[PDB]
Amino acid sequence: PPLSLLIKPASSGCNLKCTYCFYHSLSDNVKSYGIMRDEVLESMVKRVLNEANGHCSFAFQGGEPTLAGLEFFEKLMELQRKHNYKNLKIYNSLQTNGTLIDESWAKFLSENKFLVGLSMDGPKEIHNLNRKDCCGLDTFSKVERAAELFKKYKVEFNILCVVTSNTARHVNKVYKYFKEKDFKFLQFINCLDPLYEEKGKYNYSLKPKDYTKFLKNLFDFWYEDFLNGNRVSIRYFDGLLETILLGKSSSCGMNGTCTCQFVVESDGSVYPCDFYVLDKWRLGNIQDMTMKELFETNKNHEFIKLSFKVHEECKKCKWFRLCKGGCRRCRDSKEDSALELNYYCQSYKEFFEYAFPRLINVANNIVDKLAAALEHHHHHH
Ligand SMILES: C[S@@+](CC[C@H](N)C(=O)[O-])C[C@H]1O[C@@H](n2cnc3c(N)ncnc32)[C@H](O)[C@@H]1O
Ligand code: SF4
Ligand code: SF4
Ligand code: SF4
Ligand SMILES: [Cl-]
Repeated sequence: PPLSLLIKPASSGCNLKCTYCFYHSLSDNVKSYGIMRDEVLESMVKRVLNEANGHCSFAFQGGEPTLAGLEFFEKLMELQRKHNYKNLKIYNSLQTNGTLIDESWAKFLSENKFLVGLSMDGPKEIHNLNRKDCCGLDTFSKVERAAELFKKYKVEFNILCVVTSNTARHVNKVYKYFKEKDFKFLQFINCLDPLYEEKGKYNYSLKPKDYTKFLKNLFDFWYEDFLNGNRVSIRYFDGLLETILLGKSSSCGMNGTCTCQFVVESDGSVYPCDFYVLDKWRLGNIQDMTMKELFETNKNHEFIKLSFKVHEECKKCKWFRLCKGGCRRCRDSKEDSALELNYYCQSYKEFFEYAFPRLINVANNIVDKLAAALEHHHHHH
Protein backbone atom coordinates (compact mmCIF):
# COMPACT_ATOMS: atom_id res chain seq x y z
CA PRO A 1 0.00 0.00 0.00
CA PRO A 2 1.53 3.47 0.34
CA LEU A 3 3.88 3.31 3.34
CA SER A 4 4.40 6.03 5.94
CA LEU A 5 7.07 5.81 8.66
CA LEU A 6 7.84 7.92 11.69
CA ILE A 7 11.56 7.74 12.33
CA LYS A 8 13.53 8.82 15.44
CA PRO A 9 17.02 9.25 14.02
CA ALA A 10 18.48 10.53 17.30
CA SER A 11 16.16 8.32 19.29
CA SER A 12 14.89 10.11 22.39
CA GLY A 13 17.95 12.38 22.63
CA CYS A 14 17.21 16.08 23.00
CA ASN A 15 18.93 19.31 23.87
CA LEU A 16 15.89 20.69 25.73
CA LYS A 17 13.94 19.60 28.77
CA CYS A 18 10.35 20.73 28.21
CA THR A 19 8.40 20.38 31.46
CA TYR A 20 5.54 18.32 29.99
CA CYS A 21 7.65 16.21 27.65
CA PHE A 22 7.65 12.46 28.25
CA TYR A 23 9.55 11.73 24.99
CA HIS A 24 13.10 12.85 25.85
CA SER A 25 15.79 10.68 27.35
CA LEU A 26 16.44 12.85 30.44
CA SER A 27 12.66 13.06 31.18
CA ASP A 28 10.08 11.99 33.79
CA ASN A 29 9.67 8.53 35.35
CA VAL A 30 12.88 6.42 28.05
CA LYS A 31 16.08 4.75 26.84
CA SER A 32 18.08 6.34 24.02
CA TYR A 33 19.32 4.07 21.24
CA GLY A 34 21.72 6.80 20.08
CA ILE A 35 22.02 8.00 16.50
CA MET A 36 20.73 5.73 13.79
CA ARG A 37 23.69 3.96 12.14
CA ASP A 38 24.23 4.37 8.38
CA GLU A 39 23.57 0.64 7.95
CA VAL A 40 20.16 0.87 9.61
CA LEU A 41 19.18 3.95 7.61
CA GLU A 42 20.10 2.19 4.36
CA SER A 43 18.16 -0.94 5.28
CA MET A 44 15.09 1.08 6.16
CA VAL A 45 15.05 3.28 3.07
CA LYS A 46 15.64 0.43 0.61
CA ARG A 47 12.94 -1.65 2.25
CA VAL A 48 10.31 1.06 2.06
CA LEU A 49 11.19 1.93 -1.52
CA ASN A 50 10.95 -1.76 -2.56
CA GLU A 51 7.76 -2.60 -0.66
CA ALA A 52 5.67 0.58 -1.09
CA ASN A 53 3.19 1.21 -3.85
CA GLY A 54 1.89 4.59 -4.94
CA HIS A 55 4.02 6.70 -2.69
CA CYS A 56 5.84 6.70 0.58
CA SER A 57 6.50 9.15 3.40
CA PHE A 58 9.39 9.50 5.88
CA ALA A 59 8.71 11.66 8.97
CA PHE A 60 11.61 12.46 11.31
CA GLN A 61 10.83 13.16 14.96
CA GLY A 62 12.23 12.18 18.42
CA GLY A 63 13.71 13.48 20.57
CA GLU A 64 15.17 16.30 18.55
CA PRO A 65 15.88 14.84 15.08
CA THR A 66 18.31 17.63 14.11
CA LEU A 67 20.72 16.08 16.68
CA ALA A 68 21.43 13.33 14.08
CA GLY A 69 23.07 16.11 12.12
CA LEU A 70 22.82 17.51 8.64
CA GLU A 71 25.09 14.80 7.14
CA PHE A 72 22.56 12.13 8.19
CA PHE A 73 19.88 13.89 6.21
CA GLU A 74 22.16 14.34 3.21
CA LYS A 75 22.73 10.60 3.20
CA LEU A 76 19.03 10.01 3.45
CA MET A 77 18.48 12.02 0.27
CA GLU A 78 21.22 10.18 -1.58
CA LEU A 79 19.63 6.86 -0.61
CA GLN A 80 16.26 8.04 -1.87
CA ARG A 81 17.76 9.13 -5.16
CA LYS A 82 19.69 5.91 -5.71
CA HIS A 83 17.21 3.28 -4.61
CA ASN A 84 13.78 4.49 -5.73
CA TYR A 85 13.53 1.89 -8.53
CA LYS A 86 9.75 2.23 -8.82
CA ASN A 87 9.96 6.03 -9.19
CA LEU A 88 7.55 6.54 -6.33
CA LYS A 89 6.74 10.01 -5.09
CA ILE A 90 8.50 10.45 -1.76
CA TYR A 91 7.40 12.77 1.00
CA ASN A 92 9.81 13.88 3.71
CA SER A 93 9.05 15.80 6.88
CA LEU A 94 10.85 16.93 10.07
CA GLN A 95 9.35 17.91 13.46
CA THR A 96 11.86 20.13 15.29
CA ASN A 97 12.32 22.33 18.32
CA GLY A 98 14.07 24.75 15.98
CA THR A 99 16.89 25.59 18.35
CA LEU A 100 19.66 24.19 16.14
CA ILE A 101 18.29 25.40 12.80
CA ASP A 102 20.71 27.63 10.95
CA GLU A 103 21.25 28.72 7.34
CA SER A 104 22.62 25.29 6.33
CA TRP A 105 19.53 23.51 7.67
CA ALA A 106 17.11 26.02 6.13
CA LYS A 107 18.75 25.66 2.70
CA PHE A 108 18.72 21.87 2.92
CA LEU A 109 15.06 21.71 4.00
CA SER A 110 13.98 24.15 1.28
CA GLU A 111 16.05 22.52 -1.50
CA ASN A 112 14.76 19.03 -0.58
CA LYS A 113 11.13 20.04 -0.16
CA PHE A 114 10.70 18.93 3.44
CA LEU A 115 7.52 19.81 5.34
CA VAL A 116 8.70 21.07 8.75
CA GLY A 117 6.69 21.15 12.02
CA LEU A 118 8.17 23.80 14.30
CA SER A 119 7.30 23.62 17.99
CA MET A 120 6.23 26.95 19.41
CA ASP A 121 3.83 27.34 22.31
CA GLY A 122 2.92 31.01 21.87
CA PRO A 123 4.57 34.39 22.59
CA LYS A 124 7.73 34.60 24.74
CA GLU A 125 6.35 34.22 28.25
CA ILE A 126 3.89 31.47 27.37
CA HIS A 127 6.51 29.51 25.37
CA ASN A 128 9.31 29.82 27.90
CA LEU A 129 7.19 28.68 30.85
CA ASN A 130 7.51 25.07 29.80
CA ARG A 131 9.99 24.94 26.94
CA LYS A 132 13.32 25.30 28.66
CA ASP A 133 16.83 24.11 27.79
CA CYS A 134 18.73 21.49 29.85
CA CYS A 135 20.19 24.26 32.01
CA GLY A 136 16.68 25.57 32.58
CA LEU A 137 17.10 28.67 30.44
CA ASP A 138 14.83 30.19 27.78
CA THR A 139 14.39 28.96 24.21
CA PHE A 140 11.80 31.23 22.58
CA SER A 141 14.25 33.52 20.77
CA LYS A 142 15.99 30.50 19.15
CA VAL A 143 12.64 29.17 17.93
CA GLU A 144 11.73 32.60 16.49
CA ARG A 145 15.12 32.58 14.78
CA ALA A 146 14.27 29.25 13.16
CA ALA A 147 10.90 30.56 11.95
CA GLU A 148 12.59 33.62 10.40
CA LEU A 149 15.07 31.36 8.59
CA PHE A 150 12.22 29.24 7.33
CA LYS A 151 10.52 32.36 5.96
CA LYS A 152 13.75 33.65 4.37
CA TYR A 153 14.49 30.33 2.62
CA LYS A 154 10.89 29.48 1.75
CA VAL A 155 10.72 26.29 3.83
CA GLU A 156 7.14 25.00 4.18
CA PHE A 157 6.28 24.76 7.85
CA ASN A 158 3.45 24.26 10.36
CA ILE A 159 3.51 25.49 13.96
CA LEU A 160 2.98 22.80 16.60
CA CYS A 161 1.66 24.34 19.84
CA VAL A 162 1.04 22.24 22.98
CA VAL A 163 -2.18 23.24 24.75
CA THR A 164 -1.50 23.43 28.50
CA SER A 165 -3.75 24.89 31.17
CA ASN A 166 -1.90 28.17 30.58
CA THR A 167 -2.69 28.11 26.86
CA ALA A 168 -6.35 27.67 27.69
CA ARG A 169 -6.32 30.76 29.95
CA HIS A 170 -4.72 32.92 27.27
CA VAL A 171 -6.06 31.98 23.83
CA ASN A 172 -6.17 35.63 22.88
CA LYS A 173 -2.41 36.16 23.42
CA VAL A 174 -1.49 32.92 21.61
CA TYR A 175 -3.79 33.43 18.63
CA LYS A 176 -2.74 37.07 18.31
CA TYR A 177 0.95 36.23 18.42
CA PHE A 178 0.66 33.62 15.65
CA LYS A 179 -1.42 36.07 13.62
CA GLU A 180 1.23 38.83 13.97
CA LYS A 181 3.89 36.40 12.77
CA ASP A 182 1.75 35.39 9.78
CA PHE A 183 1.83 31.75 10.81
CA LYS A 184 -1.19 30.47 8.94
CA PHE A 185 -0.83 26.68 9.45
CA LEU A 186 -1.37 25.79 13.10
CA GLN A 187 -1.68 22.53 14.97
CA PHE A 188 -2.74 22.50 18.59
CA ILE A 189 -1.76 19.40 20.47
CA ASN A 190 -3.52 18.60 23.73
CA CYS A 191 -1.00 18.28 26.54
CA LEU A 192 -0.93 14.64 27.60
CA ASP A 193 -0.12 13.56 31.13
CA PRO A 194 2.32 10.67 31.29
CA LEU A 195 0.74 7.39 30.18
CA TYR A 196 -1.17 5.57 32.92
CA GLU A 197 -0.61 8.24 35.57
CA GLU A 198 -3.61 9.79 37.20
CA LYS A 199 -4.60 12.66 34.91
CA GLY A 200 -4.71 16.34 35.82
CA LYS A 201 -2.05 16.50 38.56
CA TYR A 202 0.62 18.82 37.12
CA ASN A 203 0.34 22.59 36.93
CA TYR A 204 0.53 22.40 33.13
CA SER A 205 -2.12 19.65 32.92
CA LEU A 206 -4.94 20.38 30.51
CA LYS A 207 -8.10 19.43 32.37
CA PRO A 208 -11.37 18.93 30.43
CA LYS A 209 -12.89 22.20 31.70
CA ASP A 210 -9.76 24.08 30.52
CA TYR A 211 -9.94 22.37 27.09
CA THR A 212 -13.63 23.38 26.63
CA LYS A 213 -12.68 27.01 27.26
CA PHE A 214 -9.74 26.70 24.87
CA LEU A 215 -11.77 25.20 22.04
CA LYS A 216 -14.55 27.72 22.28
CA ASN A 217 -12.25 30.75 22.37
CA LEU A 218 -9.98 29.48 19.62
CA PHE A 219 -12.99 28.78 17.42
CA ASP A 220 -14.31 32.31 17.88
CA PHE A 221 -11.00 33.82 16.80
CA TRP A 222 -10.74 31.45 13.83
CA TYR A 223 -14.30 32.02 12.69
CA GLU A 224 -13.93 35.80 12.96
CA ASP A 225 -10.90 35.65 10.70
CA PHE A 226 -12.83 33.39 8.30
CA LEU A 227 -15.65 35.97 8.01
CA ASN A 228 -13.07 38.64 7.25
CA GLY A 229 -11.40 36.65 4.48
CA ASN A 230 -8.29 35.76 6.47
CA ARG A 231 -7.80 32.00 6.05
CA VAL A 232 -6.00 30.36 8.96
CA SER A 233 -5.65 26.61 8.82
CA ILE A 234 -6.17 24.99 12.21
CA ARG A 235 -5.69 21.24 11.89
CA TYR A 236 -8.54 20.12 14.16
CA PHE A 237 -11.15 22.51 12.64
CA ASP A 238 -10.05 21.48 9.20
CA GLY A 239 -10.35 17.82 10.18
CA LEU A 240 -13.90 18.55 11.37
CA LEU A 241 -14.72 20.17 8.03
CA GLU A 242 -13.26 17.20 6.09
CA THR A 243 -15.19 14.73 8.28
CA ILE A 244 -18.30 16.76 7.55
CA LEU A 245 -17.69 16.72 3.79
CA LEU A 246 -15.85 13.44 3.12
CA GLY A 247 -16.89 11.16 6.00
CA LYS A 248 -13.28 10.53 6.98
CA SER A 249 -10.26 12.53 8.15
CA SER A 250 -6.59 12.51 7.15
CA SER A 251 -5.53 12.86 10.82
CA CYS A 252 -4.89 9.78 12.93
CA GLY A 253 -7.12 10.06 16.00
CA MET A 254 -10.12 11.52 14.20
CA ASN A 255 -11.40 8.36 12.55
CA GLY A 256 -12.36 6.34 15.61
CA THR A 257 -9.72 3.60 15.34
CA CYS A 258 -5.92 3.22 15.32
CA THR A 259 -3.53 2.73 12.43
CA CYS A 260 -0.01 1.32 12.39
CA GLN A 261 2.21 4.41 12.13
CA PHE A 262 5.42 2.40 11.67
CA VAL A 263 7.47 4.26 14.27
CA VAL A 264 11.14 3.33 13.82
CA GLU A 265 13.64 3.82 16.64
CA SER A 266 17.29 4.44 15.91
CA ASP A 267 18.17 0.74 16.42
CA GLY A 268 15.55 -0.15 13.79
CA SER A 269 12.93 -1.38 16.24
CA VAL A 270 9.35 -0.75 15.10
CA TYR A 271 6.24 0.37 17.05
CA PRO A 272 2.62 1.05 16.04
CA CYS A 273 2.22 4.58 17.39
CA ASP A 274 4.51 7.28 18.72
CA PHE A 275 2.55 7.39 21.98
CA TYR A 276 3.36 3.68 22.41
CA VAL A 277 7.10 3.26 21.97
CA LEU A 278 7.18 0.60 24.71
CA ASP A 279 8.67 -2.92 24.82
CA LYS A 280 5.30 -4.65 24.88
CA TRP A 281 4.34 -2.95 21.61
CA ARG A 282 7.70 -3.61 19.93
CA LEU A 283 6.79 -5.21 16.58
CA GLY A 284 10.26 -6.31 15.49
CA ASN A 285 13.19 -4.80 13.60
CA ILE A 286 12.98 -3.24 10.15
CA GLN A 287 16.29 -4.83 9.21
CA ASP A 288 14.88 -8.30 9.76
CA MET A 289 11.25 -8.09 8.69
CA THR A 290 9.11 -6.80 5.84
CA MET A 291 6.57 -4.10 6.44
CA LYS A 292 3.83 -6.70 5.86
CA GLU A 293 5.37 -9.06 8.39
CA LEU A 294 5.50 -6.22 10.93
CA PHE A 295 1.89 -5.24 10.26
CA GLU A 296 0.84 -8.90 10.53
CA THR A 297 2.39 -9.41 13.98
CA ASN A 298 0.13 -10.43 16.85
CA LYS A 299 1.28 -7.29 18.64
CA ASN A 300 0.17 -4.90 15.88
CA HIS A 301 -3.08 -6.77 15.30
CA GLU A 302 -3.87 -6.53 18.98
CA PHE A 303 -2.91 -2.84 19.21
CA ILE A 304 -5.32 -1.95 16.41
CA LYS A 305 -8.06 -4.33 17.58
CA LEU A 306 -8.19 -2.71 21.04
CA SER A 307 -9.22 0.62 19.52
CA PHE A 308 -12.27 -0.76 17.71
CA LYS A 309 -14.28 -0.95 20.93
CA VAL A 310 -16.92 1.78 20.90
CA HIS A 311 -17.87 3.13 24.31
CA GLU A 312 -21.57 2.70 25.06
CA GLU A 313 -22.10 6.46 25.47
CA CYS A 314 -20.58 7.06 22.03
CA LYS A 315 -22.97 4.65 20.30
CA LYS A 316 -25.88 6.89 21.36
CA CYS A 317 -24.10 10.25 21.00
CA LYS A 318 -25.49 12.85 18.54
CA TRP A 319 -21.91 13.83 17.71
CA PHE A 320 -20.63 10.32 17.08
CA ARG A 321 -20.26 10.76 13.29
CA LEU A 322 -18.23 13.89 13.93
CA CYS A 323 -16.05 12.77 16.86
CA LYS A 324 -15.94 8.95 16.60
CA GLY A 325 -14.66 8.59 20.15
CA GLY A 326 -11.42 10.49 19.65
CA CYS A 327 -7.84 9.20 19.85
CA ARG A 328 -7.22 5.92 21.64
CA ARG A 329 -4.41 7.54 23.71
CA CYS A 330 -7.05 9.77 25.31
CA ARG A 331 -9.09 6.68 26.22
CA ASP A 332 -6.25 4.55 27.60
CA SER A 333 -6.52 5.04 31.35
CA LYS A 334 -4.94 1.94 32.88
CA GLU A 335 -2.33 -0.66 31.90
CA ASP A 336 -3.78 -3.75 30.13
CA SER A 337 -7.38 -2.63 30.56
CA ALA A 338 -10.28 -1.91 28.23
CA LEU A 339 -10.43 1.64 26.89
CA GLU A 340 -12.65 4.10 28.69
CA LEU A 341 -14.58 7.09 27.51
CA ASN A 342 -12.43 9.78 25.96
CA TYR A 343 -10.99 12.02 28.70
CA TYR A 344 -12.21 15.06 26.80
CA CYS A 345 -15.71 13.76 25.91
CA GLN A 346 -17.43 16.54 27.85
CA SER A 347 -15.25 19.17 26.19
CA TYR A 348 -16.14 17.92 22.71
CA LYS A 349 -19.85 17.89 23.54
CA GLU A 350 -19.86 21.46 24.83
CA PHE A 351 -17.65 22.69 21.99
CA PHE A 352 -19.87 21.06 19.35
CA GLU A 353 -23.03 22.63 20.80
CA TYR A 354 -21.22 25.96 20.58
CA ALA A 355 -19.55 25.65 17.21
CA PHE A 356 -21.53 23.19 15.09
CA PRO A 357 -23.94 25.80 13.69
CA ARG A 358 -20.99 27.85 12.30
CA LEU A 359 -18.94 24.82 11.22
CA ILE A 360 -21.50 23.97 8.57
CA ASN A 361 -21.32 27.47 7.05
CA VAL A 362 -17.63 27.05 6.42
CA ALA A 363 -18.34 23.50 5.14
CA ASN A 364 -20.84 24.97 2.68
CA ASN A 365 -18.28 27.60 1.69
CA ILE A 366 -15.74 24.90 0.80
CA VAL A 367 -13.33 23.60 -1.52
CA ASP A 368 -9.99 22.94 -3.23
CA LYS A 369 -8.51 25.40 -0.71
CA LEU A 370 -9.72 23.28 2.26
CA ALA A 371 -8.31 20.04 0.82
CA ALA A 372 -5.00 21.78 0.10
CA ALA A 373 -4.73 23.23 3.61
CA LEU A 374 -5.56 19.85 5.14
CA GLU A 375 -2.84 18.27 3.01
CA HIS A 376 -0.31 20.87 4.24
CA HIS A 377 -0.76 19.44 7.71
CA HIS A 378 0.22 16.01 6.34
CA HIS A 379 2.89 16.39 3.69
CA HIS A 380 4.69 18.73 1.33
CA HIS A 381 2.74 18.79 -1.92
C1 LIG B 1 8.08 14.97 21.14
S1 LIG B 1 8.46 16.41 20.14
C2 LIG B 1 9.68 15.69 18.98
C3 LIG B 1 10.24 16.72 18.00
C4 LIG B 1 10.92 17.99 18.56
N1 LIG B 1 11.82 17.68 19.63
C5 LIG B 1 9.92 19.09 18.90
O1 LIG B 1 9.83 19.59 20.02
O2 LIG B 1 9.16 19.47 18.03
C6 LIG B 1 7.02 16.38 19.02
C7 LIG B 1 5.86 17.26 19.47
O3 LIG B 1 5.27 16.61 20.58
C8 LIG B 1 4.95 17.62 21.52
N2 LIG B 1 4.84 17.16 22.92
C9 LIG B 1 5.81 17.06 23.88
N3 LIG B 1 5.25 16.65 25.04
C10 LIG B 1 3.91 16.54 24.85
C11 LIG B 1 2.87 16.18 25.67
N4 LIG B 1 3.06 15.89 26.96
N5 LIG B 1 1.61 16.16 25.12
C12 LIG B 1 1.39 16.47 23.81
N6 LIG B 1 2.43 16.84 23.00
C13 LIG B 1 3.66 16.88 23.53
C14 LIG B 1 6.12 18.59 21.42
O4 LIG B 1 5.92 19.86 21.96
C15 LIG B 1 6.29 18.65 19.91
O5 LIG B 1 5.42 19.63 19.33
S1 SF4 C 1 12.33 19.74 22.38
FE1 SF4 C 1 10.78 18.17 21.70
S2 SF4 C 1 11.64 16.12 22.44
FE2 SF4 C 1 12.85 17.77 23.42
S3 SF4 C 1 12.11 17.98 25.51
FE3 SF4 C 1 10.97 19.56 24.20
S4 SF4 C 1 9.14 18.52 23.30
FE4 SF4 C 1 10.49 16.90 24.20
S1 SF4 D 1 -3.34 6.21 19.74
FE1 SF4 D 1 -4.22 7.96 18.57
S2 SF4 D 1 -2.45 8.68 17.30
FE2 SF4 D 1 -1.91 6.57 18.02
S3 SF4 D 1 -2.62 5.22 16.36
FE3 SF4 D 1 -4.28 5.37 17.86
S4 SF4 D 1 -5.64 7.04 17.09
FE4 SF4 D 1 -3.65 7.22 16.04
S1 SF4 E 1 -18.49 13.48 22.25
FE1 SF4 E 1 -18.12 11.93 23.83
S2 SF4 E 1 -19.84 10.43 23.63
FE2 SF4 E 1 -19.81 11.69 21.78
S3 SF4 E 1 -18.61 10.49 20.31
FE3 SF4 E 1 -17.17 11.95 21.30
S4 SF4 E 1 -16.29 10.81 23.07
FE4 SF4 E 1 -18.14 9.66 22.36
CL1 LIG F 1 -5.37 21.79 15.78
